[PDB]
Amino acid sequence: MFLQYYLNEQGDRVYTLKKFDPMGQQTCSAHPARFSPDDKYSRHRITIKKRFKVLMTQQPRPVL
Amino acid sequence: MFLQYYLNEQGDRVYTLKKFDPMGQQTCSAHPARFSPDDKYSRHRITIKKRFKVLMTQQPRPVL
Amino acid sequence: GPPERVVLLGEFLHPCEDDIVCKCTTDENKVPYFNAPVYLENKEQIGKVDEIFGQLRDFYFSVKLSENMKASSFKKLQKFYIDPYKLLPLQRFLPRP
Amino acid sequence: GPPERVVLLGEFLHPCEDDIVCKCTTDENKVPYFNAPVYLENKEQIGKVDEIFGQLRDFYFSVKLSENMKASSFKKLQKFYIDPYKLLPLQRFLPRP
Amino acid sequence: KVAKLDTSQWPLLLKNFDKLNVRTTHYTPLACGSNPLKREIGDYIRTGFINLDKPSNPSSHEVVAWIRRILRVEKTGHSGTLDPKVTGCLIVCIERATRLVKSQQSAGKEYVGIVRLHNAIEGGTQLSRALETLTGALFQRPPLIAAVKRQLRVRTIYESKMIEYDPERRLGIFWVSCEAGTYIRTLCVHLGLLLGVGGQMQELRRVRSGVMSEKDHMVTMHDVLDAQWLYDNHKDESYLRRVVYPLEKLLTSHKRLVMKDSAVNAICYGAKIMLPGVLRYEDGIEVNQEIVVITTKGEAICMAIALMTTAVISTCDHGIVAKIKRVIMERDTYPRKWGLGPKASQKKLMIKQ
Amino acid sequence: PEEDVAEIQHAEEFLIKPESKVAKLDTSQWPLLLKNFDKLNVRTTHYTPLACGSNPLKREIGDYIRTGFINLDKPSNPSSHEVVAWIRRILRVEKTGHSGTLDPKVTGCLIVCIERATRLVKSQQSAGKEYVGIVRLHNAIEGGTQLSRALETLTGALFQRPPLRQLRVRTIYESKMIEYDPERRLGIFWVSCEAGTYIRTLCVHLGLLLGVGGQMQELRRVRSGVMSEKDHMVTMHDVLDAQWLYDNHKDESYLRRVVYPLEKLLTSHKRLVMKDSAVNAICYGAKIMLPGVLRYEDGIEVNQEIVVITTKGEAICMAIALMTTAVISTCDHGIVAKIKRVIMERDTYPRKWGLGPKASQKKLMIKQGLLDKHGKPTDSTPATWKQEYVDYSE
Amino acid sequence: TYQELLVNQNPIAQPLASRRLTRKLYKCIKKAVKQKQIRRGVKEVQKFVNKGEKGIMVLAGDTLPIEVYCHLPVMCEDRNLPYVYIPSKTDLGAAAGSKRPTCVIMVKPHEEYQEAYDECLEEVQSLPLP
RNA sequence: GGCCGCAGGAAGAGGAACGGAGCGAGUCCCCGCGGGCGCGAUUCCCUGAGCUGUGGGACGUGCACCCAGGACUCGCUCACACAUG
Repeated sequence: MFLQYYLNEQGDRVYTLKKFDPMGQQTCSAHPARFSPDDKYSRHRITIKKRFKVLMTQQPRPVL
Repeated sequence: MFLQYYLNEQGDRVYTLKKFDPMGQQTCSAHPARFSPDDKYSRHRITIKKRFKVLMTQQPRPVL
Repeated sequence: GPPERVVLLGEFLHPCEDDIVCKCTTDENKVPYFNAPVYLENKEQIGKVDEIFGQLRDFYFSVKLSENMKASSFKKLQKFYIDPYKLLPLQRFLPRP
Repeated sequence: GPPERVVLLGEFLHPCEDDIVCKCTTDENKVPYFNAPVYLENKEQIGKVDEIFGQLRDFYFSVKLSENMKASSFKKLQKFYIDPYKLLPLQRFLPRP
Repeated sequence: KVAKLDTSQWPLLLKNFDKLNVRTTHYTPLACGSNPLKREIGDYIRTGFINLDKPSNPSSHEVVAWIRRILRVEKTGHSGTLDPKVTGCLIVCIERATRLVKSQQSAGKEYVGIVRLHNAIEGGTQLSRALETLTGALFQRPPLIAAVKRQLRVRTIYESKMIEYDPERRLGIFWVSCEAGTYIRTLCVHLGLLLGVGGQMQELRRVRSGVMSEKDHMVTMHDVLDAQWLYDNHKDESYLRRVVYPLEKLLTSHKRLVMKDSAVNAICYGAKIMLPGVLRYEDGIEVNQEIVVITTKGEAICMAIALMTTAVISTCDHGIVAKIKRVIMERDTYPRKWGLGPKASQKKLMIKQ
Repeated sequence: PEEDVAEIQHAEEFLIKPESKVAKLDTSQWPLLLKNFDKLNVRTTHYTPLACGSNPLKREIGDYIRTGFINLDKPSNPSSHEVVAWIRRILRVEKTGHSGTLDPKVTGCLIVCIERATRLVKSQQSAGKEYVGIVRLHNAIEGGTQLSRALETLTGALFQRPPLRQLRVRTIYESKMIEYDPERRLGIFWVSCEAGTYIRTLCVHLGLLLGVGGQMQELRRVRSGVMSEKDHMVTMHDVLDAQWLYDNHKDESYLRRVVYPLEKLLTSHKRLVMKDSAVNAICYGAKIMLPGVLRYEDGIEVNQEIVVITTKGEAICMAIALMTTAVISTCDHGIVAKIKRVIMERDTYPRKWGLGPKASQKKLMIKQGLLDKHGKPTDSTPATWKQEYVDYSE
Repeated sequence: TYQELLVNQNPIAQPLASRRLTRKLYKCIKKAVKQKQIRRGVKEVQKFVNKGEKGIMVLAGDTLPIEVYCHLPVMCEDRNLPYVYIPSKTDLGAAAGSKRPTCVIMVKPHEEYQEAYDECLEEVQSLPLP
């Protein structure tokens, strides 16, 4: 849809309409991916998120 | 109105008749602004005091 | 709820079979709505206008009293008050020009 | 029909998409009813109150105009009037003590 | 290594516990509870919530329905409705965390939306001024439902900001901080009336729900499904423990009152919080104020209403510190240890003798 | 490491461990009359708190304004009576008073008390005040040393007369020369003085004493008792704006920076913490008797003005101490203080006198006809009661 | 001197006019003083802006306390009037043809000096928000 | 400060379970919720200037959603707890 964003230097979302940020990188869509409850590709997403070290379990653990 | 002042290093008013400090800058008038009860610019004063972060609520809280 | 203000409707005459008959004394000879709430000057509802009768310029009204009220309570020439919006002008009932 | 009297509701600001936006200036900061008929001081109905918006003590309202009216007709700071019974007090919308 | 950690780095409701006022340091510990982060995965989920990033097609009641199929739980609540096409922060409370839903639903929200204007304006500053006008306590008509005309009501907008404006498409991004139950669709209509050009809310996203935001701990519906799958097929909890968080994370703003292990079960049965069982108490407890009552392991026992201030607790030696509002913890998590104390023993002894 | 801290948080067990060390409080940062609550001498800990009042700072906005004051910086056109009339109108409140009449063209500290804080106006009106004025001399002087010597001479207990009545005595505690301008013949002076000192009259006397003659050009009050111009001072604009912000944005934040609770005026006084049962008795005009004292401050002396407070830190009344600190610590019974001025409203706390052991005993004996209807002895009274019960009416 | 006057400045005194824009504004004021088009002081400027006049409102950035004139910026934004802060109070009064300092003046347009007025107006309209 | 009038009191300061919890029901509050999801066959059609391939539509078909809370009121269960130096 219309809302895009890019991250500033302290990790906050900076919302914008424009497809490119002030440093020339592409802006992400603000909205998450569309979900289906009948999705059967859980194995597949874990498989390659593990491979490229971007699964949520492999990130730095949050400070609570 | 003749009474002026400049702030000390301690934080208190040093009263003076001159229009400049020993350190060069202008002395403020000792007396507060004229007030009239018919004033209907409360919205206006708050609006810009918020913008420049000089509203009384946004300052450091006093010691009680 | 309780109205913002109330205007003089009328004064107490004799009771009649557990409701109260009242002589109407409105400014400009205005006529109340049927089932219009009747208040005392303290803005407490005593009842509702049931009947309206008599001559056009000298008319009476009965008041069907509230659950908690009794017809014995009211004194002679005690005034009653109405929400000014459920009055109507006398001109409405007078004939068309 | 036409009401017995009308009280100052508000003044004309800019039009907006074939209805008229108006700053509300009632005595005691009273708030109009939704779909309350809006009159000019001649007691002629120009429209009805559609939207009510803005801060509690400085609010606006739009007027959905009548069949025969046009939004171009009205001048700046032209006053509009309302039947005083379809106003409400501000205290109703303020929080309970 | 816990000995090296400063008390400011202790998790959840035990954070900065040394800066609470100490009534007494002595009690008898009992091997009953765990730290909320180390609850057995079943209990962890039943006392937990999800900071969800809601997708853009389904209704908010459909989303929490999907969550309760996946996790295989009976109850969920959701911190205020997002309309079907709106995305963003939706705190989904699970099971025993549904006791907190009113506190989450009543919390202050933040939104990032797009208003589309129906004609050209002078520029971005004109839209920025109309937003400043619609700050503070505003009139808003609640929409019609089942042909039931709800009356005009008041809702506060704390702050507003005009982030960007595009004169080509007549689109404007706005950020709004506001009270719960504020209609942002209605705000965009009013913003259009105030400008004179007209307008509609093109798009919306909720960026904050009280304590939780999109900045940290937020997860998508795929993570929820994916984490459950990993637990079902490989018996790995790791992913679920990053999706679900314990309900204590929702209560970190509240003033705390730490209780002895003896008192815990009594309070779960519906006893009033008495002063002899208080170990520690926070500065700034006021009368009739909602406080969280916790164990020495940092578990939330109940939401309580304080009948003594901080200063009053310091002076007294007995009596009702607080009454229960809602009990969070189950009965018999801790054992029954009431009636054993000196004055309570003396009472029972002197009745018998 | 941030990540190392995060790893320990999930791995290792946390517990508020048991200890044998004595529990020591720090009440040095507690607000207003609860500051250093720990340092008060404790008579007893045993009582039943009532949960009726509030901590003064955290009263609801209605009650907060009604029990509060403003350290106002008075503007230079209106009279002092007109200023408090504006504040009464702005805040939508019934009664208002002030800490000393400033003349229309004088500015500075004006402690505007609101509603139930107006019970303190006599104490604030009698408090010592500081001024900064400009004396304009009619003829030239040799130097600023001469004008300083005139101020040195008028330091002390002085004769004074009002402006356009009887001769009056007014002490000026300290006086000082800030600066002098020979061109325009203006001299800034600062004076600390008692209440009701006429500074117009002082400027005339400075003129006569020098020989050149003089008058007051302008004046500003920098202190009014406890409050000063660097202590939470606020303007008429702030008062209007803070009320407006509360009306239109439902935001109390600004009002709570403008208005302060009356307890802030009483922070200098020695404290006597009463039991919650005794509070409403004192509000109805009872004697402050020993059974209801929980805590009492160090260095209370006889005939000293003390503030009597609740356990929540509310001021009940200003009172005159009849017992010393040492006497309160050792005695069995008696009157600790008598009321000077009741601050707190009646029925803030509930009505809980005559429920005690010794009070109930006296009520029983009146019912039995062992004492008279007015609680006085008879011939039939036991010698135990007649000897022990020291009736304070006497 | 212009850079030295930034030390004396007020918390709310933005957008501040540049050294060159300050020079252009003084000369537009002096021309308007000769034709008697300006309005000086808070009392007059507040009255005329409320009454319905339009022009450029020049504010003084050395004014203290701010409560004397801090309502005026929003009075302009309600009616879409351009405003700008210049560095000094004393210079504004000298340019306005006064021997005392002044905190605010409003310059109205005139056929005599539209070229200088247009250079100031367009540059003041172009000023960035703080 | 002093004097007069009216009103409230004529006060010794009590109470180490008071009088609670968890469920269920009825009634209010909350309450913009036919739409959402999947598969099939003529690649099922479609880069529409129509949103849209990170999705839009047609026809078959199935599927799961429309609560959870709070307040009041009348039940059932568990307690009636001052927290063991």
